[PDB]
Amino acid sequence: WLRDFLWAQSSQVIQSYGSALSAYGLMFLGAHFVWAFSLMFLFSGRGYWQELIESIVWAHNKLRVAPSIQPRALSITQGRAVGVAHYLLGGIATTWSFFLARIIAVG
Amino acid sequence: KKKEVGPKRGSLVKVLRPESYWYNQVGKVVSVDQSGIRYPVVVRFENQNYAGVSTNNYALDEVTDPP
Amino acid sequence: PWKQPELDPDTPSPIFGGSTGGLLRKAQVEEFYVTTWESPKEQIFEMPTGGAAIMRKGPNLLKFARKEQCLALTTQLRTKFKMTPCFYRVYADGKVEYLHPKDGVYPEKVNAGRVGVNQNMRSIGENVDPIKVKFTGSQPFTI
Amino acid sequence: ATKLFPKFSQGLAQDPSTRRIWYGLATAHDFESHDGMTEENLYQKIFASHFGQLAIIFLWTSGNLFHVAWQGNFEQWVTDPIHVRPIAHAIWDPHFGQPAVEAFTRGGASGPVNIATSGVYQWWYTIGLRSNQELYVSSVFLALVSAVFLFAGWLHLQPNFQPSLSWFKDAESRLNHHLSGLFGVSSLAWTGHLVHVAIPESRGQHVGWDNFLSVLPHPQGLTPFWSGNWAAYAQNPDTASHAFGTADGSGTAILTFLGGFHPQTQSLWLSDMAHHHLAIAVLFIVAGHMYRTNFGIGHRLEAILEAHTPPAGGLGAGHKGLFHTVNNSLHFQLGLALASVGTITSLVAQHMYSLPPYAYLAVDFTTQASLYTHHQYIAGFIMCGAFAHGAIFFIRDYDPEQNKGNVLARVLDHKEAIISHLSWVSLFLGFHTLGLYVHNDVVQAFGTPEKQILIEPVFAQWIQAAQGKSLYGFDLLLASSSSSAYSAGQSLWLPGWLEAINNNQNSLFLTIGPGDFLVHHAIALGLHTTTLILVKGALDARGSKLMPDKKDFGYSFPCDGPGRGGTCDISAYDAFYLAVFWMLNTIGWVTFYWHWKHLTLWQGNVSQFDESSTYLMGWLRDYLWLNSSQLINGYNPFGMNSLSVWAWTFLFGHLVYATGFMFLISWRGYWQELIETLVWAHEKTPLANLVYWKDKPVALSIVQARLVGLAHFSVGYIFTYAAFLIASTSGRFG
Amino acid sequence: FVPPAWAPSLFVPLTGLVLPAIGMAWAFTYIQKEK
Amino acid sequence: MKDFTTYLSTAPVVGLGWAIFTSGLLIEINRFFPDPLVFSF
Amino acid sequence: AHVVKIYDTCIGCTQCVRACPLDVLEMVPWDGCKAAQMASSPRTEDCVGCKRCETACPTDFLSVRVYLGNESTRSLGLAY
Amino acid sequence: DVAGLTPCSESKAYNKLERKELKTLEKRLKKYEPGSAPYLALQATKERTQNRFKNYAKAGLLCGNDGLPHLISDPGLALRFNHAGEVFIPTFGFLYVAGYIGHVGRQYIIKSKEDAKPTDKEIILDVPLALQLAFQGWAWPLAAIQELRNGSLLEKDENITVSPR
Ligand code: CLA
Ligand code: CLA
Ligand code: CLA
Ligand code: CLA
Ligand code: CLA
Ligand SMILES: CC1=C(C/C=C(\C)CCC[C@H](C)CCC[C@H](C)CCCC(C)C)C(=O)c2ccccc2C1=O
Ligand code: SF4
Ligand code: SF4
Repeated sequence: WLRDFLWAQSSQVIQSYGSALSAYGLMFLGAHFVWAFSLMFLFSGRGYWQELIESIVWAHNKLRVAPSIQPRALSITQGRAVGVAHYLLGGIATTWSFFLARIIAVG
Repeated sequence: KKKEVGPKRGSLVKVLRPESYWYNQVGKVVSVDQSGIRYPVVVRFENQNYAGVSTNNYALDEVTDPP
Repeated sequence: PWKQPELDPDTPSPIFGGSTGGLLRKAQVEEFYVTTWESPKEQIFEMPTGGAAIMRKGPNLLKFARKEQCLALTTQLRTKFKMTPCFYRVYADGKVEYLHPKDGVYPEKVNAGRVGVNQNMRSIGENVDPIKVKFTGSQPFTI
Repeated sequence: ATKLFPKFSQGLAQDPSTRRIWYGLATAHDFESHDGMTEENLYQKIFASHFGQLAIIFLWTSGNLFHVAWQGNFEQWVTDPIHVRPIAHAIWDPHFGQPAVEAFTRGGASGPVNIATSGVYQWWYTIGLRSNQELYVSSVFLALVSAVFLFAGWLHLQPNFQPSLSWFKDAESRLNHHLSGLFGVSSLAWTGHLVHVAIPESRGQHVGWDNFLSVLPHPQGLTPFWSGNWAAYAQNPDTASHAFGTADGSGTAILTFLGGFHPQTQSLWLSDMAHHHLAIAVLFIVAGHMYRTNFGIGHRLEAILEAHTPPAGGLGAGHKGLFHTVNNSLHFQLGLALASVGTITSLVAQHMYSLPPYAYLAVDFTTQASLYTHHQYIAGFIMCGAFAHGAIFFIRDYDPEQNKGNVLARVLDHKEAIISHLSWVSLFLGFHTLGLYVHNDVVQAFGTPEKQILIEPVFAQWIQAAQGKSLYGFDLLLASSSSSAYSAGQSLWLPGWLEAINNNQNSLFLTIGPGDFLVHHAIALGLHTTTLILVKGALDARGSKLMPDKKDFGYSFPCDGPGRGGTCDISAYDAFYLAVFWMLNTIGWVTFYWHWKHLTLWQGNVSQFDESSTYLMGWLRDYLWLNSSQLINGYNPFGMNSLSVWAWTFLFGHLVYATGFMFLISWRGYWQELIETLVWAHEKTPLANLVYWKDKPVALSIVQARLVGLAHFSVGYIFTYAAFLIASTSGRFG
Repeated sequence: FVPPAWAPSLFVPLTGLVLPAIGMAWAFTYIQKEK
Repeated sequence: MKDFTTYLSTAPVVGLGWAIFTSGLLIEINRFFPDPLVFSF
Repeated sequence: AHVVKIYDTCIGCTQCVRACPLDVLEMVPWDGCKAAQMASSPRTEDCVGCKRCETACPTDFLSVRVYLGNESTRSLGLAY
Repeated sequence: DVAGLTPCSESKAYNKLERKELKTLEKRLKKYEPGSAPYLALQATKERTQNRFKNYAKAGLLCGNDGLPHLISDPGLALRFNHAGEVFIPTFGFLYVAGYIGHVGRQYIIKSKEDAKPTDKEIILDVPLALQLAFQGWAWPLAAIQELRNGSLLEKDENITVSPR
């Protein structure tokens, strides 16, 4: 599956640049990006980002641009939801782009 | 007793407590207890903390004027 | 309260079938908890170890393996029907310990008869740094 | 209860759970948290542990020498260092099949062997080892040294031999001795060995212990040294047409300044390295008697620390009080040592590939790639360890009343400004690097690649033109003879260095383009972000706004619960464990850049890297897909080539990566409830409830879960990249 | 000096089967050691 | 009217208006100035 | 087991005891607060460290603090 | 001719890339009749490509060994070789626009705080006030440095929310 299915295919996706299928390659890269970006919400927690937001609050308070609405880190349930949503979207769009580019170029 | 043990009610105060969420922040005095408790100064704050509350009790030595 | 009540194993259990999340081998190796209440009528309640049971009109006795289950049942009975139950802890050798109503007035009240222990008389944030208490076995919050 | 396995923790002994095992292993060498532990006992345990680690290191290198001598081809590689590959160790696996045994017979061996990529063959050829008997006696001597060190640790652990507290706290004498003896006379003896052995062995003369005290290293015979005519040593250097194994084109020179590379072997000259180590030894000895010992002369650390305070309140109290802070807190010294050693091995990685010190090392591409990757990963790991132990210092042993108004109190006072500025520069670098990469990918996708933004790295090109590279043109120093830098040293090291730097074949100051510029900015983003995470963990270690009392909860605590909105991953340990991910990504970036640039250089298609590293389709396709064709074909239904083990461990690394995802995504409640259901299943079954567990099975701790996920993640990362790198560099080269 | 040819046939099963087995046996007795 | 105006005065609606305004401005600039890279008056 | 420490900033609002799922805290008479109540932990050996009392504390920072360490059968919430 | 690079007009790989792009556009164009909308679309694409390739040349852009133009970022070097319009002028323009955004946001933050429930004004924007501050931000650096001069741009460390040490 690693070589005769994933490496034997997906050559159409990576060689689609300069053709009408290049949007599939761009969407493939963006899907890889979103799938990777989901992992910071899937991992980690809330206190780290809360203290980072506190430091940014200090920075905006030095410049007197602190918002009236207090910025807070995402909730643990909210962070899990964001992580699973971005993870699912990244994986789904990765498979979508790879499948469509492979089945359009050689099909 | 004489005068009052704390500041004037309704006046702005600055919290000097370092471990409080409202350190170096301006709050409004709601009421000051006169029985002699440790933290009689009830201060209401415009911005809530992470727990969602906006009122806290502070002692006499941790409140100053708004600068 | 004025006199600590003694549990009665002969009190009837509430009408229930078989429980899967019931007492494990820890019940016959370590302590297990037993909750008693006084139902004025028969009604259906939800156990924390499974589905639903029906309590009998009279004394009712239930057994659990965790104190959290006993207090969850106690607060469910207090919030739903105002039952005021009480649970004991029975060890492997048969020693019975009174757990929830230590003064018989519930911990929400005061009763002016409990001595406050494990109370630090300094404000939080005034504790010493861990460098001050090093190689001594005493935590900064334990002083 | 109260088992005897955690003898260093009475509280952990009274834990009727499997976690007592796990916490009995992770807290094994944290002696500061052990019950009834004094500072003297902690120092003695540290000394014994240091002797144990030294013994393990010496045993490991003795085993490397023995497994190169036995079941190796050191002599055959000495005869022909170009064609035949080094052998690491023979393979005896009964699970191997006959085609697998036949396919692994390489390098003229009688059995299955592993091609060595550690580079000890080149190093031992450079230092003068030629025969297998020399490797045998070196291995047995190092085994004796390791046994001696283990016995020394045991004896210094024994009573009436344990050192005093003031002996360990004597910072001045330790500093003077380790600066003068551990670095000075060690380097002096090393360069003496170099002059006595390696230069004659590189000039076809055998120098051994049997003929020692008989062969003069220089024909003059030490008289220019006493006469002050040290220039007589640099009289007859080795010619350009010099063979390393033979005496053809040899000379009589032991210390010189012949900057550049040996043309035959593409490595630094042995005389140059001997002169370098001699100068380093002299500089270390002349600086190794500066601190105040029991004699009347020297320098006091505390006096210089307290006197160096800027006037007019520039740094407040200044550097006062830092002497007791360093001496009392061992984690501060640990962080400083780990940071310095990490910078050292980072410099080692960045200077080996550009300046190969070992003979026939640049030709061995897989060896150089593996060495650079290993050194960079170790460097990142101990960078993170330095920062983590600095956070440990800030949590455990840091008294603000002692160092009040000093530099530490100041940087703790405005920690928000530092964290905010690092966050801003991280956001800036990441936003612009990702925007540039996505812009280039979109532009190349639309069929018109000329619209992409290629910012020419003029700063590094200007530096390299200022250091001798004439490819970029310009008229700065070391390119124009009218410059004073060109005139100075015109007949000392410039003619060799300019020839070495004007050649495009070697890795000395390679051509840097816009793709190199973009990946360099990506590296800067990774370093700045990891620095931001680590200094936010260290500065907010003892307190924050969400947790002012973070010092009372120790260094590694899970959370404070769901209160105040949620407090998970708030300890400095969690900040370190996220910085491990960011460090892994950064080292992956630097190793991807190194591997792709060097692979395109070795293949001769440097233009492919120049026009392909701009956009991430080139990174995914021309590097991660084109070079992985030989890796994935290690084993197939058609057959098997020599890269079957690399494909297997590549899939192994991807699997351990997935298990890391398992231990990082899912958290404790689901597994605890599942363990409870399994406990009921084991309790209520016939023919299996007769047995029982001595300790109650419980789910792993949240900190433990983070550690296990981090370990699986890093193991999978390392194994996957090592497999890909070695299979791509060795499957098409040699 | 040079080890015999049967050394890979003996030391590898010893450190792959026998030595880890006795190590796990000692560790299992040490974990469950009670007073 | 004023209730609908305050609904339009909410943050997502004015953010949407800014989004269409900026996107249309950049798109019309790119259309009437096809593919520029360097500022050359 | 775990360590439950209660400071003088408590106002005697009895929210921590109501939020406690294992009956660890209690209310004792006091004179340092308007409500004349002070939180106590006479049953800290039964506390598991769930930090439910810290969620219900209305004062800034925390008038009650739970420190984990030396987990036992009762502290690990084990029915087996 | 800096950094060992040639101008795009003088380069050969630039012309080769332009020829290859024109060749593939003509290959795509030859599959359609001249009286069809795809023919006009491809002709417009070819005209845009030719105009872009002409505009990239004779503008100071230079390319090295691949025909892809390169940008010089160091000021002074870009000033003495007419490469300032590559990044130097656009970076100043982006700084001007970013300061416009920052000044407008700062003015809206300050001007919506001296009223009851400032979070309500934050969540429901005062559209006439927002547009007025939008059209009053054309002199952002003057007002910014004047606020720096009078000290109202920065807050003192006594009124600033600060984390415990
Ligand atoms: C000729 C005039 C002169 C000058 C130029 C200096 C200048 C200096 N002296 Mg000084 N000195 C002078 C006269 C002078 N002195 C006199 C007359 C005396 C009396 C004999 C001294 C005695 C003296 C002592 C005893 C010491 C100094 C030191 C210093 C240095 C630190 C000063 C300070 O407080 O930090 C500057 C002020 C600050 C508030 C520091 C801010 C630092 C920021 C926050 C760091 C920002 C980092 C940032 C991220 C970098 C980004 C770059 C990116 C690439 C990473 C500084 C270089 C100290 C030293 O050796 O340090 C090198 C020191 O120990 N001086
Ligand atoms: C490859 C995946 C990936 C990416 C892109 C990021 C991106 C980021 N993380 Mg990281 N992170 C990841 C994985 C990733 N993370 C993982 C797996 C871990 C381990 C758990 C971490 C751990 C971690 C820590 C510990 C920290 C970060 C931080 C950051 C920021 C760094 C600042 C920067 O570079 O500028 C931003 C660069 C980016 C690429 C961000 C993406 C923004 C792009 C441009 C999209 C923006 C929206 C776009 C216009 C589309 C709009 C429409 C759309 C929303 C529908 C940034 C938000 C730091 C932080 O918060 O900064 C202060 C920080 O402290 N992360
Ligand atoms: C000079 C080197 C040095 C020294 C002397 C120490 C010493 C110490 N550190 Mg430090 N540390 C170092 C380097 C060092 N560390 C580095 C490089 C890192 C970064 C990775 C860290 C990160 C670090 C953290 C984050 C913590 C410590 C802690 C500790 C203490 C616990 C050690 C102990 O007895 O438990 C012995 C510990 C173990 C036996 C656990 C090791 C388990 C490892 C990870 C498994 C190996 C991975 C993998 C499975 C191997 C198999 C691979 C597979 C392919 C086969 C001790 C004071 C802890 C502390 O002070 O407690 C509060 C702590 O929290 N250190
Ligand atoms: C089903 C999908 C899938 C998944 C999830 C994985 C998972 C993994 N693979 Mg595998 N892979 C797969 C299929 C898959 N593989 C297939 C089918 C092939 C073809 C044979 C490969 C080929 C392959 C190679 C060749 C390598 C991996 C690696 C990895 C690891 C990722 C390392 C990481 O997290 O670093 C995070 C990612 C990075 C640090 C870089 C990402 C790659 C970019 C495009 C390079 C360009 C970066 C550059 C600096 C510019 C970007 C800057 C930024 C600011 C924009 C992980 C074990 C790598 C590994 O073992 O660890 C290094 C590795 O070397 N895989
Ligand atoms: C207009 C309001 C405003 C202002 C003046 C600032 C100013 C600042 N921020 Mg902040 N920021 C803002 C909004 C603002 N921010 C918002 C909405 C967010 C959430 C996304 C952030 C998130 C943020 C982080 C995470 C960081 C900063 C940092 C900074 C500093 C660096 C300057 C910069 O460009 O950072 C970059 C800022 C951004 C990329 C945020 C841009 C957000 C959008 C695109 C702008 C919104 C404009 C707004 C709609 C205008 C309203 C006008 C009104 C009439 C409707 C500076 C003190 C950094 C710092 O601490 O430096 C010391 C830092 O690390 N900010
Ligand atoms: C990063 C991170 C955060 C911090 C993330 C936050 C505060 C959310 C930030 C959302 C932003 C504000 C969305 C909008 C981003 C852009 C400003 C909008 C698009 C701009 C373009 C159109 C220009 C958490 O709070 C968190 C919580 C629990 C688990 C994991 C995590 C986690 O990983
Ligand atoms: S680490 Fe777990 S128990 Fe702690 S706050 Fe986060 S989700 Fe809750
Ligand atoms: S919740 Fe807090 S303030 Fe209320 S009674 Fe408990 S400790 Fe006191």
